[PDB]
Amino acid sequence: WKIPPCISNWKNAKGYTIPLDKRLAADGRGLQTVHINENFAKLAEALYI
Amino acid sequence: KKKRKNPDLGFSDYAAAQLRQYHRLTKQIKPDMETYERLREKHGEEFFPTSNSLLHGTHVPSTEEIDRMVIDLEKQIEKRDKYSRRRPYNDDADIDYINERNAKFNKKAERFYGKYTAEIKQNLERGTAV
Amino acid sequence: LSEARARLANTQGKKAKRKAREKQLEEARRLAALQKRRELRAAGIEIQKKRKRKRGVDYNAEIPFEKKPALGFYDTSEENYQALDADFRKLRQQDLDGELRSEKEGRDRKKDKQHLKRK
Amino acid sequence: AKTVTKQRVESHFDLELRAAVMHDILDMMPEGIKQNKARTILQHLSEAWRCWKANIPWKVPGLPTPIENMILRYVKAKADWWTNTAHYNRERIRRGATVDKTVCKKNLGRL
Amino acid sequence: TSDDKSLRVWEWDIPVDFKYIAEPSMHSMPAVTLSPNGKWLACQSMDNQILIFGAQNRFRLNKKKIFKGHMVAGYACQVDFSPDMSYVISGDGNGKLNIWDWKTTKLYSRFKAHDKVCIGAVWHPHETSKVITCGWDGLIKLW
Amino acid sequence: VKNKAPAEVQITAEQLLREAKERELELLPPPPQQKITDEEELNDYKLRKRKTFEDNIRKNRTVISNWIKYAQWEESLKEIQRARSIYERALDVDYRNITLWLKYAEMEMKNRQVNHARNIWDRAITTLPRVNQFWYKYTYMEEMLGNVAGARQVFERWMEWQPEEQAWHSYINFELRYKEVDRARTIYERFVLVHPDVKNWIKYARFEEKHAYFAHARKVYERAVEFFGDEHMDEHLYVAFAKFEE
RNA sequence: AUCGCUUCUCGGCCUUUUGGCUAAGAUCAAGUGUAGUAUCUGUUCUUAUCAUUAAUAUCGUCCUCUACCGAGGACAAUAUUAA
RNA sequence: UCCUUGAUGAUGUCAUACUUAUCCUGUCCCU
Ligand SMILES: [Mg+2]
Repeated sequence: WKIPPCISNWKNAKGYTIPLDKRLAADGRGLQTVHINENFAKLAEALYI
Repeated sequence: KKKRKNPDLGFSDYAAAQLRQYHRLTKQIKPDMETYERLREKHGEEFFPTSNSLLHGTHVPSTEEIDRMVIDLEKQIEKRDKYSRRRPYNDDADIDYINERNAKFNKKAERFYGKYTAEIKQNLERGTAV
Repeated sequence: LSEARARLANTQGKKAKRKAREKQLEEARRLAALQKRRELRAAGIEIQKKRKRKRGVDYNAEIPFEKKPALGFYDTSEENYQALDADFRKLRQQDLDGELRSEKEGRDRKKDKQHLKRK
Repeated sequence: AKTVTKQRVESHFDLELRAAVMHDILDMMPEGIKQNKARTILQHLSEAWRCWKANIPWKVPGLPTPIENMILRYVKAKADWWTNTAHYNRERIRRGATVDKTVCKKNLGRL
Repeated sequence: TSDDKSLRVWEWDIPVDFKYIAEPSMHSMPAVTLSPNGKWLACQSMDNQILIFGAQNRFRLNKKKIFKGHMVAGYACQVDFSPDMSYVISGDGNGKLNIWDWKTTKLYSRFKAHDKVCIGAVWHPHETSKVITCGWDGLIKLW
Repeated sequence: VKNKAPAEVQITAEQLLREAKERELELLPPPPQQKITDEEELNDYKLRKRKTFEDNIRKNRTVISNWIKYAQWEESLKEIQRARSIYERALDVDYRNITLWLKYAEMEMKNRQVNHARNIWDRAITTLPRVNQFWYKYTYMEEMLGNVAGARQVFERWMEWQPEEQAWHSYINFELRYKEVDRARTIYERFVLVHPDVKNWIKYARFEEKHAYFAHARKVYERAVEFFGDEHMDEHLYVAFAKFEE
């Protein structure tokens, strides 16, 4: 039940200096995983043919 | 020859630490039987009281008793004052803080998020690569 | 680079910055008034001063919002405490409040720096 | 007892949401937890709402799942509030009804 | 010099003051004395230090010379310099004279003379053999 | 003459951070060593400090540390009636905060006020009776003061509440610390009657072993294996009774 | 093996620490002048603290007593001899 | 019949450079 400290992307009330790995620990935009579909292939191939 | 090992686990409770502290203090104390049996022979039947006996508002401790109490309590206060041992301050680590509170916030951040932000640290040291 | 270091070190707004200077000036004017009052008490001149405020003199005059301790089952009227020894010929403002933490940890990090650098 | 009129509405909503979260985290923690840590969870709620407005996926790497679920709940509540207020104000600015210039700029910025 | 921590320098008999020196840092200047050469000033600031201000047209305090071996929390005092500008003697509340080497900027000697706080200290301008002090205890002493 | 040339040092961000921390543009100097004379100036110091603490109490209102700092400052100057007032005000604010009771009682113990502290412990165990800290420290104060019978009575008041395993063991260890294997046996009888568990009967039987009461231990064993029944028991009871008769 | 002291290492507490809101609340490049102030660079003068002994005897301030005066006590160096 | 601790020319004066109760609103140079 321990709560980690909030490191915000917006607010820095006491003007601290936070290490870059800590500052960019936004995992959701690293696990978002832009995954392509397989129907682009049919389109591209049919257009070249 | 005897042998005993007593380490501690984590915190978990302010009452478990109390109980550990109490067991330490209560093993350390040694009774003097002379005063004990003196008070026993003096008080007689009421030396083994119940909840509602009568003796609640009567006892007057002699100066040596209160001196022993105050000495014990000062030892206890000192042992409590040594609770957070100050870790030594090396200045060879590349500092990462512009302030004194900033350093302790970065330490708490390395406690909590140090297990996760370990690849990005490797990137930052190898030249923002991989 | 100089402006970079000066803007990295800053964490304070305007109002905190003026309050820090105001506290320094309060310390200075308190020492100056203390010098004047100590000279008057030394040579011997009983000039009094005013005070115009509602509260504030209630602190040394008596106990501020006094609660008597709730009493019972044990007589607590005879016993009383022994006051503090003045010793007004060694005593310092620093001596009452005690050493602030940054001084002690500065001495400790200095000792650590010496024992790391010499070894 | 000052009334919540028109210039106090958003501040009072944020004053009451934060108190509701205070009550819920006082009741959610189990029996032997140190009863600090309210301020930190409130900072996380602020951050989850800013990531909601930023359309940034919000995920704190270690965080207890009752706290994470409760923050997601109250962030969804404030999101419904923000969005329904934007719908109402846009219908007012469309129909020609009396609106402040500040709520015109606020409505543009929400939309 | 004034209770408000500033210095006012003036030409003689003219009201306006040409140079005004203040820094938020400096606590006060209850006593100020002028070197026998007419080149340097010495103030016993409340802040527990002695400040040297150039007598020379440029009234700018200089970092090189400073004195902080002695404590006057908040006492008026006299600072004097041994003729030939070899030494500076401060008298303090604690009662101990502080003798500094001007050239070398270091407390060379110290005395616990007086059992009550001591104010003015004068170096005899002609004789190098002695200085004269006074202080609350009501006695004038010669060292 | 300025020369463009590729360097060797190549300044980095952590060097900028190191040089920015060493500027010290928020670190004010400490106040000067100010020797205080006779008690006018001492009272002026006290006026400033009391004003500071009372102002911190005004804004925070709750925040129990503010009260503790102000009371510790009052106890350091041996003005402990002020601190009695401060702790009583703090208990008016929050009576359920247990370290506040602890600091108030340890001030009254520390300053040789046995009788005030004793009143405080009585009020503490009355208002917050399930806090075991209070009972341990009060029965320990009565033992350090030599009031054996007083600690007996406080332990009896504590056993009235049916606390837990460790409270009864601490009372038994108190008794055994002095003498009185018979009275510790009575407390053991009450303890097995108010905490029926296999490990408690095993511990009481181990007690009767270790003080050489093998007939009493066997009677405990025969009263335990009959009390538990037939269908419930795990190994441990019959394991310990087998090891005893072995 | 046990107890105490010291040096070194390490774990735990270390929310003791980021104390609201919105339309990220909004916005986002530059010299014109002086005198005045501050900082840096040279021009000039750094190495040490200074000056008989032994023996004997006894004007100023303060306190007390008696009727400004007298007496007693204490303190402040003085004299002689000899290298 | 006391009493407490050390960090390598300096210090002072003059000259030069950089920011206004205080305001005005933008252009050079070679193939
Ligand atoms: Mg600003």
